[PDB]
Amino acid sequence: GFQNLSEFVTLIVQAVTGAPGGLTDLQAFLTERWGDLADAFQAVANLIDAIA
Amino acid sequence: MTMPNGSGGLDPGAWLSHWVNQADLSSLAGRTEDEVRAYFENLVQADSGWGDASNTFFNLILG
Repeated sequence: GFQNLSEFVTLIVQAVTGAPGGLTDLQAFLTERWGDLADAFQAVANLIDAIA
Repeated sequence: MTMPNGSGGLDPGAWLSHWVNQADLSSLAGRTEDEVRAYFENLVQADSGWGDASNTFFNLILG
């Protein structure tokens, strides 16, 4: 149903992340959320260390 | 069948105007398969509709 690969890329970006954009925008959002996820996991590790 | 004017009686836009001999008869022996093939391959490569279709396919449709 896609007119072209550009529109299809935009649809993929919109499906994976709320913000529409290009492949670079997809990568940037995924990198930012990966950093946040790593920070949260390190926070869990810090909770374990603190309760220790 | 005579042209009272000079070389201006010929039509430069004719289909075979490039192959009309005036005094360069040494070029007749150069009309072999390879040279004609290269000339026409160059023309087909320079064809405009196919080039526009290529642009549309590879840039628009394929991103």
